[PDB]
Amino acid sequence: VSPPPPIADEPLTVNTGIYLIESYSLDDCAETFKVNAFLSLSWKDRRLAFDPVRSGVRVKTYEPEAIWIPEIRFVNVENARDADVVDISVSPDGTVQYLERFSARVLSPLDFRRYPFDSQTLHIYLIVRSVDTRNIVLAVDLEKVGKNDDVFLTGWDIESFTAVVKPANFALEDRLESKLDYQLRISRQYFSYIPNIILPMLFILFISWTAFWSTSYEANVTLVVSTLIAHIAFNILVETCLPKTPYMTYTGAIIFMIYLFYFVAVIEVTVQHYLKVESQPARAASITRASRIAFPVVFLLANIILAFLFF
Amino acid sequence: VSPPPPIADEPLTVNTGIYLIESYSLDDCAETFKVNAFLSLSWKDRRLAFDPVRSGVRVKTYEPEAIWIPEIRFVNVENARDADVVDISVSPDGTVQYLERFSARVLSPLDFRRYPFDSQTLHIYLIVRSVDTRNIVLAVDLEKVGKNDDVFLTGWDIESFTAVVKPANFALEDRLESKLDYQLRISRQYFSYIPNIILPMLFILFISWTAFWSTSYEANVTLVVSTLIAHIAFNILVETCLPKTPYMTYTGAIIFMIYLFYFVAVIEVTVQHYLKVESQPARAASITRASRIAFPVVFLLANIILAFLFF
Amino acid sequence: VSPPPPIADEPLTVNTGIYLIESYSLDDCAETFKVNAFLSLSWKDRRLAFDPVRSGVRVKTYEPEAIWIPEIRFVNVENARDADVVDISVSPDGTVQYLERFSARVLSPLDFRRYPFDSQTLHIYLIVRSVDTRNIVLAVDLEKVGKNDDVFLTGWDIESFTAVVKPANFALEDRLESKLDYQLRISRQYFSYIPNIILPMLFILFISWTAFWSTSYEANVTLVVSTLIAHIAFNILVETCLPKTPYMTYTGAIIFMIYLFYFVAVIEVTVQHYLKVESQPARAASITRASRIAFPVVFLLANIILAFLFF
Amino acid sequence: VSPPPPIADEPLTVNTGIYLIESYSLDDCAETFKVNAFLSLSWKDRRLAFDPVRSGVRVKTYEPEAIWIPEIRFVNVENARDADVVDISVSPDGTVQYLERFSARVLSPLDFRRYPFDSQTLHIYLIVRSVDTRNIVLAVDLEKVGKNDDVFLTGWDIESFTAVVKPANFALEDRLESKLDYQLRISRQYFSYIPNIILPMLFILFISWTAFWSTSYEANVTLVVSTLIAHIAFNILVETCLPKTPYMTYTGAIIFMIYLFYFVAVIEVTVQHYLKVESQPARAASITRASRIAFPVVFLLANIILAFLFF
Amino acid sequence: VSPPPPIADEPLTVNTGIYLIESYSLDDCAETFKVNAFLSLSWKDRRLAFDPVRSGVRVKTYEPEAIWIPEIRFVNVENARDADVVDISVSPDGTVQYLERFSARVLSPLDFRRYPFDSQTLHIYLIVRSVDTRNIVLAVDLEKVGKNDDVFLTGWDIESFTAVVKPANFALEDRLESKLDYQLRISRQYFSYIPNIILPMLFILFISWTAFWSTSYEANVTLVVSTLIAHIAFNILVETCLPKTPYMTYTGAIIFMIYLFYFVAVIEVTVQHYLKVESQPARAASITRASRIAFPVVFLLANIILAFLFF
Repeated sequence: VSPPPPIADEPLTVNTGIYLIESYSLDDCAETFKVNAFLSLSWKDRRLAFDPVRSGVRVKTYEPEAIWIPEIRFVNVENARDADVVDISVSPDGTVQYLERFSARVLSPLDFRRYPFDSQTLHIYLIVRSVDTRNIVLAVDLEKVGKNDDVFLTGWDIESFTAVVKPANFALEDRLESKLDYQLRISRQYFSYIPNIILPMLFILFISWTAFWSTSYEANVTLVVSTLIAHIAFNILVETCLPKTPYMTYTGAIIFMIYLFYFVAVIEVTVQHYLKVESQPARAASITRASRIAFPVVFLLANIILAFLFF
Repeated sequence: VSPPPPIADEPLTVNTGIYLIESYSLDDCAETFKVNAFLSLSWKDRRLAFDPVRSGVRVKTYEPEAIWIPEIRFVNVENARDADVVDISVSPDGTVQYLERFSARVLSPLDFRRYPFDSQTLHIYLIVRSVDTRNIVLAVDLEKVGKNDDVFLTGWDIESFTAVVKPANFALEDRLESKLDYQLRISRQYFSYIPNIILPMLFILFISWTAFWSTSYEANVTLVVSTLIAHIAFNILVETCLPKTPYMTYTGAIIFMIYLFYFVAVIEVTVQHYLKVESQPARAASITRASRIAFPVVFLLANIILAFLFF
Repeated sequence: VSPPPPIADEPLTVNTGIYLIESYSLDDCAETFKVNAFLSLSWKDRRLAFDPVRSGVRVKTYEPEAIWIPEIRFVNVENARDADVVDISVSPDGTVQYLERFSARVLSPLDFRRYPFDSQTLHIYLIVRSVDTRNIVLAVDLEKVGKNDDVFLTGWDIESFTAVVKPANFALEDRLESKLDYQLRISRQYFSYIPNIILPMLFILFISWTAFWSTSYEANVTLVVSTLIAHIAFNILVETCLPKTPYMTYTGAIIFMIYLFYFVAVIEVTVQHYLKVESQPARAASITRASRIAFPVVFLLANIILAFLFF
Repeated sequence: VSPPPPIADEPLTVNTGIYLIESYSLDDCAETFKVNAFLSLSWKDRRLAFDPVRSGVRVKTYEPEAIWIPEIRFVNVENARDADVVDISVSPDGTVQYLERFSARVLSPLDFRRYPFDSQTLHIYLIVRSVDTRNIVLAVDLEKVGKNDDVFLTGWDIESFTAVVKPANFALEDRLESKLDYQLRISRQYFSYIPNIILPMLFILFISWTAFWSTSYEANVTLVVSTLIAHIAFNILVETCLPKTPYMTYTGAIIFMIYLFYFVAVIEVTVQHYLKVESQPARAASITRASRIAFPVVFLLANIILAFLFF
Repeated sequence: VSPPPPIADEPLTVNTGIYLIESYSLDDCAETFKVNAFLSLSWKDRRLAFDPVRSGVRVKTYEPEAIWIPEIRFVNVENARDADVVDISVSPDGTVQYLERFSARVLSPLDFRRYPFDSQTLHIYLIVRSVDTRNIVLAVDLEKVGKNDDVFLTGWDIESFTAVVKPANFALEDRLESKLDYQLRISRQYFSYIPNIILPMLFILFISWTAFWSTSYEANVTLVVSTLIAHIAFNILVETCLPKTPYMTYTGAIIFMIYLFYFVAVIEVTVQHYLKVESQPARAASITRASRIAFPVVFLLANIILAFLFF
């Protein structure tokens, strides 16, 4: 049939809950994550209320086709979720207790500015469009909101699974819509980042700095240029592990700065050679001697500045 | 039943509207984008007209099987859309208000000539094939054409979501077809393009220009050729965030020009060495001294010419 | 029900037509292409004959389950097509006019020997298996064979969409099968192939040829070997663009020849050094001087020979 | 109908059994694997009991819709399994022998710390949610738990397929849930890892150690830096064989250590040159002479330490 | 209804036949191959027998739901086949002639030890589980086993499509199962392997051998190490068209040997330099002179040993 009628003039309250069973396929590029969970729904339908000591027990079961069920959808899913109704139970008062198991690919924007020290809030937005007969409003039953303890996303610490109790009620295409924000909080657990990305990248840069204890222009050109190639090769090696964002990231700023340093090291190597060749070895020597301290110090300072700007 | 009959001899007007809920998976290579939206349909079916007084209730709800619904399809979709009828509402005059939520992978050609300063117009073409009994014509209800504020496509600014009100009515396979052009305007927001692509690429090129302050042929060969390798290695690194195109792009033209510059720098390095070896060091020195200014100037000029040609 | 009965002993003619709505996902590696088109079918089933006067209607509309429809399949599809019956129209003589919109991934062999100056004929084979009751034969209604003007395949010029009118009638597993060849002719458009693949590849090779104006064995080893690395790096860069083939392609023959040239250039560099070292500088000088003309000339000649062999 | 009623107040026991037909698509990155297996279910339903003599038959076959079947689901699947009921058989007492063939993509966490000498325990968790009328409990029929001998996962030795007989009975969303742990034990068989990964990687490192029999700073810089590039290039080559891991792996630790060794070799090469240049050739020579033994010994020592820490 | 009853105590014989329409998507990594074929089935069901005279025909057509059909499955498929019943024909004696068109992704292990001179036998295992009423046994109708002449797998010669007539009858989960082995024989046709992989790889190795006509340690270090980089770069280039295998392949053995040769060439270059430096130029010269013949000879010999050892 159609929606339940109101006692007075009130909207229908659909008590919702989401219990996370599985979390997988967090795609950093697509900004999507796959979820496998329970969706619990509860609402009052008077037309279904019954007498207990006349019925032979206290709670009866229905098929989805037999009764009216609210049309709940998710806002930020790519395709409609794959759902399987687990159970429908009517208490004597007429309260319906719906339960389904669903899997869905959820689109939630990600902010990689602080990579690999970034935290994310993954959203699952529940929605219900009000009907002509009556208005439908979503609510949160906190007893029904949780997550399985072994829920995992490799590379992340799963912080919390909560819901913003107060729904976002608004008008859309001339009709009322009640929205619910379910939040999955995750923070990045990237340990190997140091021995995998930073450390070998810094060793290559440090090798270039040995050109400050050499006067051989040929040896210096080989040091600075070949390390620059090794650095680029190393990025090609590590690119897989990085964000690929249209905005500047923290790790990306360090990498950019390392490119600047190779350029400055070339200028020095070039300058030192020109001065030597132009019979000014005292200046060439003082510049090289300064560079030995200037390069690490300016590097360390600029990194402190960067860290400060990002955090 | 079959389509509603005409009052006179007029075609049936189906008032359409698309409201963008989500936009995702813009594939630059496939020239496709995924969309999750509402499709609203409106027409008049006199056969469904009712007396609100005798019926008591002012709007009646129907199941898709119960009434006639026009067969609306999308022209530029890979497979048929995944749709879910949200609501069907009938008013006393026989006005039908249809609403469905659909997801679809839309094929729309992209023009990368101005990358990364390119703008795109994504198309969603609505179509209806006329029946034997009467002709069907599409129309645009602008109240029903919009987009959710949260609608995002990482790397792009979502400009507008509009529809070309005037349908494209034409004959096909001996029947009338009424087409509607819905347009999603996007412009690229690639800030990080400068520190990610251009700047490190220019530093490598600038390093090869240091061969103009050196007389060592061995050091110069290492500078020019090793930077050329570094440049190629760098492009392999950035390959991913450059579009694969059968036509010349703006970024592609800069990159091609940088390859030409490495070739010219080799010629110079070669020429300077030959002259020195052929006991003409005055010419060798004047060419190298000129190159120091010629190379940056000719580069800067050619880039101005390129920018002008593309914009 | 079962198939329509013959007036005499004649086969049933199914008039077919394919109208290309869209063409996408041409996979050069898989030798597959995706298509979205109309399939029109027309046959006479007298059992459906009606009196327009008695029925009140001039044309009767049926559901696919209501009437007999020939089992048309495609030979060269990955999985069965995704079809959506648009319309079934019966005229009083019993002529059925069927129309469906379908999407399918078609397997059609590709010949890359002339890449990037290759043209392809993409096939879509329609088939019908005859029944015991009567033989079924396919036919082409040319009024119903076409393609939308907007039909595109990035990197190709869509030449024509035609059908070989004469069906291929043959026996298979003790029954008659009537086959139809629909052909989509495409020719490659790769304007950017010259500035993207050939030109930078030729510049690298030309850099190696500068070793013919040098006597420094160390500088020459660096020129030849570093260019060889740059060439390999460049090919890894263009890998994607080139097709992966178990046969020799035109572009592939050029690339192979460029590898041979690097080897010959090494031999020269090696020979010139040995002669100089073995106190024969007059020969070393004459070989190097010859190489300056020999290398470009032999290269240009071998390319003319290759072009001739392939075209 | 609804669930079978209890004789007393006992829960319903569903005897389960999974027989592995095929194992494929072990995705090291996704931490998923695909499975094709039989799912056997057994329970007693008194309502189905029959006298074989009066009925004439020893066994009765039913359609899934005809009888009550428990709702068994898998916990750690991406989407619901693709199942096909093979057979349903009832014995005179009301015992039901259910059998289905299913395929499913299973999510099971993987531990790469000991790669390539790692072993994995793959989990397939069976679950049943209890109903209002009676509690449902899962059990293991070991006669029905097995695997086809042909079962393979390229690169692994399939050790065992077993089930933890004792179910995990617990409460969830106000109802009892009975869980079963099916375990597939696999151990990696990567022999080709030595000639494919380690040996060529060690040869490159050993080439860098030849700088200890050279006094040419230019030759030494080329040896150390060019091998460092070759090492990075080699890792890019083998990157596909190694997994993306947020934790340090054994192979990962060796690779990190090899990066440290290239850095130390640079320091030595740099130190030896500075001492020579600073007119201390006796120290330079003694350091280089020590390095010849120090480098292999410290390397061999640190690898023994690493192996010990990981095993 | 249920299965046909036996005349005497015999099992039911299901005559099978597979006719290959299309072969595509041979995935060397997944060890899977996609196939599009006809599956013909034939068995006797007396319940369906008729006198052609009284019943009004010779043969009659049934719907799959109307009659009993044996449950034939494939053992080595990832998911259940996509099948479409083409025809069901019952002859006067009750001989059922079933025909369906199916597509399936078939898992068949591959042996890359002889790559690219390998041959493969692709298996399609047909199976039937016996019922309580009677045992079911599979048989091969050779008239119904074939393949379309157009059947292709790019890079392979399709040798034969046959079936091992004698089924594999065995017990599983307390019931009889009858298995059939259908074999697709393919042999690799990788012509372009020589100019694409071997030849450029050998040229790089040969370039390293020029260090045997040089006394310049700096030039030699550049030759050996830069070619080693070029070799690795070339392997990254050919990575794609080489088997990723947990076992040693023929090509893999050649490639490993090439890595060993670069290491030995380094030792020589190192030895020759040390002897020269340690005032023993006569030995240095004799070693270098020997290596000129030793290297090609030992290489050519080891390749003959390998070839032999593998074929």
